[PDB]
Amino acid sequence: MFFIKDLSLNITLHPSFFGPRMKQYLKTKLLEEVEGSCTGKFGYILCVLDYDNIDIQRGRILPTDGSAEFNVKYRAVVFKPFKGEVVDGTVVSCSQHGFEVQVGPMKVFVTKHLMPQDLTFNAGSNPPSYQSSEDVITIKSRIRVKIEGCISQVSSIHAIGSIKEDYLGAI
Amino acid sequence: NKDMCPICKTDRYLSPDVKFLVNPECYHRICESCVDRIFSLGPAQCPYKGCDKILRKNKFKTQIFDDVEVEKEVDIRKRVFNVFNKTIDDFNGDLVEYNKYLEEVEDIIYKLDHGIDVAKTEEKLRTYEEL
Amino acid sequence: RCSFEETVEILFEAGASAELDDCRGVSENVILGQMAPIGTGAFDVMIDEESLVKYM
Amino acid sequence: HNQFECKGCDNKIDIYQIHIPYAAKLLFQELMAMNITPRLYTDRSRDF
Amino acid sequence: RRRLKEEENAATLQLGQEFQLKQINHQGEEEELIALNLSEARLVIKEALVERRRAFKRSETREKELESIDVLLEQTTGGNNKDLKNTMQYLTNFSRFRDQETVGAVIQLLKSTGLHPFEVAQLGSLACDTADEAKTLIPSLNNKISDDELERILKELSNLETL
Amino acid sequence: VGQQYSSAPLRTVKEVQFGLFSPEEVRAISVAKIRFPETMDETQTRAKIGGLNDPRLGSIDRNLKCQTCQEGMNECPGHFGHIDLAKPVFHVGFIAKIKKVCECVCMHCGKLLLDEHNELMRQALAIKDSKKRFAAIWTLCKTKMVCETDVPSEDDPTQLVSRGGCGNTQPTIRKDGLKLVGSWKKDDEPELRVLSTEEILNIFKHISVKDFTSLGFNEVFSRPEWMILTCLPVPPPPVRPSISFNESQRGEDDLTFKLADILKANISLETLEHNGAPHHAIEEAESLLQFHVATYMDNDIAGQPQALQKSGRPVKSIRARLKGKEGRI
Amino acid sequence: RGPNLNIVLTCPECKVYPPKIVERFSEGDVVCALCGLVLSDKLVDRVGEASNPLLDGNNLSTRIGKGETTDMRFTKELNKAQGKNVMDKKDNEVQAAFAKITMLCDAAELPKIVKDCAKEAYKLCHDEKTLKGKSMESIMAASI
Amino acid sequence: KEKAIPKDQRATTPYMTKYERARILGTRALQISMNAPVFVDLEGETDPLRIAMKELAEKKIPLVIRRYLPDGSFEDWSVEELIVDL
Amino acid sequence: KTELGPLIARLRSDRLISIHKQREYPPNSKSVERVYYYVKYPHAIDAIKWKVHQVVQRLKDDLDKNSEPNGYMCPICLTKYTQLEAVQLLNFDRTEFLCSLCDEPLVEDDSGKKNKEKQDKLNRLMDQIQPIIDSLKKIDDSRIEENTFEIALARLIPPQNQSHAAYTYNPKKGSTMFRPGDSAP
Ligand SMILES: [Zn+2]
Ligand SMILES: [Zn+2]
Ligand SMILES: [Zn+2]
Ligand SMILES: [Zn+2]
Ligand SMILES: [Zn+2]
Ligand SMILES: [Zn+2]
Repeated sequence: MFFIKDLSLNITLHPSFFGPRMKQYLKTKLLEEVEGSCTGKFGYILCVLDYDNIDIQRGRILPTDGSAEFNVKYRAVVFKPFKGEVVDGTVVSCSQHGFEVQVGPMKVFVTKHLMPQDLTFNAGSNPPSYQSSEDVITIKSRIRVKIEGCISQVSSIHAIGSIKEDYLGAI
Repeated sequence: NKDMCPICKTDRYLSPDVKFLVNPECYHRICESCVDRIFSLGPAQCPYKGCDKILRKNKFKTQIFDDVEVEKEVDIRKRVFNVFNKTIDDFNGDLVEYNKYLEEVEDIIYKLDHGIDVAKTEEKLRTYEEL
Repeated sequence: RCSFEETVEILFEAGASAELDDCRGVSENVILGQMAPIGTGAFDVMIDEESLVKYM
Repeated sequence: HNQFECKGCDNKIDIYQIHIPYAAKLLFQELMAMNITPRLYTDRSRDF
Repeated sequence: RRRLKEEENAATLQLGQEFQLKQINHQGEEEELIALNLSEARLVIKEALVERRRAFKRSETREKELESIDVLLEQTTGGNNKDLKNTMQYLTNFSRFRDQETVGAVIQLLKSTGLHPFEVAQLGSLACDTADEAKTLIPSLNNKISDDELERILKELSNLETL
Repeated sequence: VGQQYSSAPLRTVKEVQFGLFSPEEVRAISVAKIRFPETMDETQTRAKIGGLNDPRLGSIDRNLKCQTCQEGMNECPGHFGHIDLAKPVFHVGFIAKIKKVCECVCMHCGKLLLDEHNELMRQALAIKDSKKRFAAIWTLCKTKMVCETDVPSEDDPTQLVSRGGCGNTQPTIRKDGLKLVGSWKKDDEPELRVLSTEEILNIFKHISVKDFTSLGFNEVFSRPEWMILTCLPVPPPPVRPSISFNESQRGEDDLTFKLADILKANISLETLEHNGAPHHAIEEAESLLQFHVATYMDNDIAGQPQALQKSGRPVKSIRARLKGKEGRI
Repeated sequence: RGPNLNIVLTCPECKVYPPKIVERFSEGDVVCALCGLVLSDKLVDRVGEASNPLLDGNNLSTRIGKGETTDMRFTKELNKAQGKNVMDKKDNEVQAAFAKITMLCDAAELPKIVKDCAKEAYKLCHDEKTLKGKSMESIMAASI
Repeated sequence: KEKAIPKDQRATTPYMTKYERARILGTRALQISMNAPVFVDLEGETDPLRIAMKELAEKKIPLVIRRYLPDGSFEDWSVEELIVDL
Repeated sequence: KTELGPLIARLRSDRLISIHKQREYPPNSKSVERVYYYVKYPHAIDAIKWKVHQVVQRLKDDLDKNSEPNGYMCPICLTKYTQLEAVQLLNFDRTEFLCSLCDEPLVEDDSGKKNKEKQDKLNRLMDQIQPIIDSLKKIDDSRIEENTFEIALARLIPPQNQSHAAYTYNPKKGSTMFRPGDSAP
C-alpha cells in the first residue's frame, strides 16, 4: 500500500559544498539519498512531495568530521508491506522453490508449500513455468498474491505471499 | 464426544478457555484452536474421517440449538425463505391458494432436508430465484 | 564518583538503586571518549545561512 | 549484508552505533559479567 | 521514561506504531493517516514529477502513456531510480482510474462508508466482483458494513471503470 | 584500514542507566549455553562446542572469525553466554544489601514491617533521595520482631485497624561467611537455622511494587529479587583472553579458571541432588558453588579463604581488575 | 566437518594469490609487499597462567588457601567439600601418579627432561584394556 | 522551541571568549583543508590556520556560536557580530 | 541406600512425597534426627494437574508448529533458517538458497510428513491419560484437607514389631520458628 507520511532525516554535507547555493545541494542530496531507498520502519520511500517547500533547520558542525548535520523535514510517498494484505503483481522469475511476484519496488516470493496442490513445477517448458489444468503461471503473468509474512531490516524488506486462498492466483 | 473436541480431544477440564465452532458445509464440530491451525493457510479438506468437502474458515459459525439435526433444517430454511416469501396480501386475501402455496414451499424444504430429490429440487430452487 | 576511590563499591550501589548518570561532567565524558562540555566544548558551532549567502 | 538484530529485543530498525574507547567497552562487559547493567542511551530521559 | 520493553497484521488493522490512525505532521497539527489507492497514488506521484520538471525548466493508450512516464521519470529524477522505474511501470499497468475526475468520484464515493483508511484504500485498489470476494480479500471488512451497502458500492465502482 | 563503513546512525552517548540483569534478560542476551568445563576438545585442535571458549561467544585470534557475526577480531565486540546454576547463589557485593532488605520486610509474606500508620514512618517515607530514605527505613524496621497483623488506627489508639500481616515473629539475621543465618527468639536458648538462598529468593519475589520502591529500588531496572543470582552471564573471550609466551604453550585467563570451577561445581551439585546425596552432602556442594561464584566476582572477602592457583598466587577477580591505580578506570 | 571460519589476507589490488606479506611489528601493520597497501592495522603482539595440553589435557582447577584474613572454619570446610567432587575424582588418580613419579625421579637425581618423558608416558599408556592386571609400580617403573 | 532565547533578550557577553576563538579558527581551518571555498581574497597563503585567522579579522566566517546555559537554553551569536578584542 | 536415594529424590522433586525432619530422643540410646516420608494430597494433586496440562500443551504447540511451513537447514553449519529468513539469503541467480556463513545451497528441513504423526501421538495421550482426567473431575467436586506430619500420623500402621524410629510428634514448646512449607491450614 502507498502512504503519505511526514518523515525526517539527518543529512550530512561535506565542507566542499559550503557555498551560496548550498541549500540546492541539500535538496539534491535528499533526492539521490532518499528517493528509491528502502527503510524497514517506513518502507520504500518512492517520491518526495512539496520539493520546493522542504523545511531545513540549522546545521551543526560535527566535532572532528568537519561536516554539517542538518535535520530535514519532508513529505514523501512510502510503500510499506504488511502481512495479511492482498496485492497484485507480475511474475518476474521462476524456480523450483517458487516464483517471485513484482509489486512496485518490492519482490514477493511464494514458496511451494504456500501454493495449491494442483500446481506443479515444470522445468521442461522454456521458460520454466508452473502448469495446472485451470491455469499456467509463468513470467509476465498476472497473479493475485496474499502477503503471508514480512521481515523488515534497517535497509531491506522481504515478504512471503501465498496463492492457496480462494480468489487468489491467476486473475 | 461429550465436552471435548473430537479431533484434538481438548476437554473443558484441561482448557476452560477453549471454544467450539461448526461449519455449515458439513456440520462437523471443531474447536477454535483446531480451526486456526488447520485453516489459517487456506481452504482444505475437512479434518474428518469420511469428509472430503472443501470448506473455508470464514464460513464457520456457532451453533444455536443443541441438536445438530435441527440446525440443518433452520439453515436450509433461512436460504429458502430469502426467495420463497409471500404474504396473505400477495394473493389478495385468498387463503385457499395461499395455504397450498405454503404447503408447496414447506414441501420443498422437507425434500431438501431429507434429500428425497436433491437434483430436481435444487434445479427448481435455482430457477425460481431468478424470477 | 567511582573514578576517585571505591570504584567497585560505588558501581554496585549504582546498579541496585538504578542511578541515572547524565554524563555532564568531565569524568563521564573522558570514559566515553567524547568531547567534555568544558572550554572549547562548552558550546556548539552552527552554520550561518543568512551570512553565508551574503558573503558571496 | 547490512543487517542488524538484537536478540531478546526482537528489533532490526532501532540500532545505533557509538564510538567509545576499547577500554570503555571492556569495562561495560566486565560490569555485565558482575550482574550490573551499564545501559548506554542516546536520547535523554529527563531535562537538566 | 520507563522504556525497556502487538505484531503487525493487516486483517486486524494493527499497522504498528508508525502507522497509527492518529498521525502528527511536521507542523504539529494532528491529522488522520493518509492512505492512497493505486490510482490516487499514481496521480499524486505523477503530479509531483511534473511540478519538479517545471521548476527545472523555468530555472491516450497504455503503450504511449508508459513511454511518456518513462522518459519523464528519467528527465525529472536523479540516479539510482531503479525503484521508481518499477513503481511507475507497475502503477501504469495496474491502474483502473486514469484522470482526476474518475479518482475524484472514487474518493467521493468510498468516503461515505466511514471505514478505516487502510481498508477503504484496498477496496479501490483490488478488483472484486462479489461482496464475498471483498470480505475475504480484505478481512477487516468483516462485521463492519452490511452486504447490502457493500454490494451496491462494488456495482457503482465497476460502473466508472475506463476501458 | 579501520572499521568498515556501516549504515547505522552515528550518535553520541548522552545518558547512562545502571541496573541489574534479570534471569530472563540474561537468557535472552546469550547466544550459546555453556555446559562443559573444558576449553579444548579431546584432539586439542579446535575449541569444543558448548565449552568456555565456544566459537559463538567470539574470537580473539586474528585468523579466526566469529561464528555469530562472521567478523574479524577487530570488529567483533564479543557475545555473551549464560550458565544455568543448579541453585541460586548470593551476589558477593550485595550480601550486605540483601541482609538489610531481609530485616526490613517480613520473611513470610514479603510486606514491609512498618506501614504508613506510624508517625515515624511518615517522616521516613517523605525523604526524597533513595539512599537516605533507605537508611531511615532500615533503622526503624530492623527493630520490629513481629508482623503486626493488627495495628492501632491513626485516628485514636482505642481500636485497631486490620493490616496485611501474618503474625510471624521475625528472626535476628546475622551474616556468617557467605550464608545468612536467622535466629528466632522463643516465647531457653533461641532457635537457630540457616536461611536457604531459595527461601530468600522466594520472599523477595513477593515484595509488592510499592513495597520495594520505598526501599529505593526501581520496578523496571533493579528489583531486590534480581540480586540473587540464578543465571550467571559468561563474559566473551575478549574479556578473558588466552595469553601465550612462546606461542607453543597455551595459557588461560584467571577468569576462565574460575568459570571452569563454577561449572564443575554446578554439574557436581546437579548430579548429587538428582539422586541420593543426603542433606549435609548437598549443603557442602552448595557452599562450594557459592564460594566459587563469590570469589570469581571478588577474591578479597573478609574472613573467607582466597582462591589460589597451582602457582600459589591469589586469583585475579573482576573486582581487582577494576579497582586500584592500575585498574580499568 | 565444521564451519570454515578461516581468514586469509589477500591484496585486492595486486590479486596475487598466495600473496607476499610482511608483518611490520614495529609499525604494527600488515602490508602487501608488492604495492604497499596496508591490509590490517592495530596488530596485537600477570593475568593468566600457562598449561601444557600434553600431560594434563583439559583440566582447569584452582586450590583453596588461606588469605590475609580468614577463619580456619571456612577454609577447612571448603577443602572438605571440594574433595567430594565426583567429576574431579577421575583425574585425581592421574595427578596422584604424577606426584609419585616425581618423587621417584627426584630421588634418582634425574634431569627434568626424563621426568617429563616419564610423566607423559604414564598418561598415554594409562586407562588401557591391556594395562588392567598389572601393578601400578610396574607401570611407573617401566615408564621411567 | 522554548529553549531558543530571542535575539532581543540575549544576556551573554558580546565579546568572543578565548575558547570560542580557538574553536572557530580550528573549525574553519579544518574546513579549508577540505577544499572549502574561501570568502577572503588571499595575497598568498598556504597554511589553513593562517587563512582562517585572516577571515576572522575581516569578519568573513559564516558560523554561528550556540552558547549553552546550565538549564539547557541557548543563545545564537554570529561570528561577525561577536567582538574579537582579546 | 544408593537405590532408595534416586527413588526418594525423584519422588521428592515432583512433590509426590513430602519429607518431615524432627529431633527424636530415645531414652536408652544416643538420639538422632529422623526423616519421615508422607504424601500431601493437595500438593500432589496440583503437581499432577500442572504436569498433565503441560504435557498436552507441548504436543498441542508441536502440532501447531508442525502445521507451519517446514523451513530450511544448512548441511555444513547446521543452522536452521525459517522461510521468511531464507528469502533474504538466496543467490543473485534466483535459483537456490545460499547460506550466509557457508555460502552453500540450503537443504529442505524434515517433519513434512509428521503432520499426521503428531496428531496421532496427541490422540494416544488423551485416551491413555483418560483415567487421570476422570479422577481429577471427581477430586474437584469434593474438597480435600491438607495433610501434615501429625495429621497423617493418625492413620499409621506400624511396619515392624520393634522399630527404632519413634513414630511420635513432639513439637518444641514456645517455638516461634517457622520453616518453609512446614505449616498447613
Ligand atoms: Zn480441537
Ligand atoms: Zn466435514
Ligand atoms: Zn562476533
Ligand atoms: Zn508477615
Ligand atoms: Zn598489493
Ligand atoms: Zn551454513
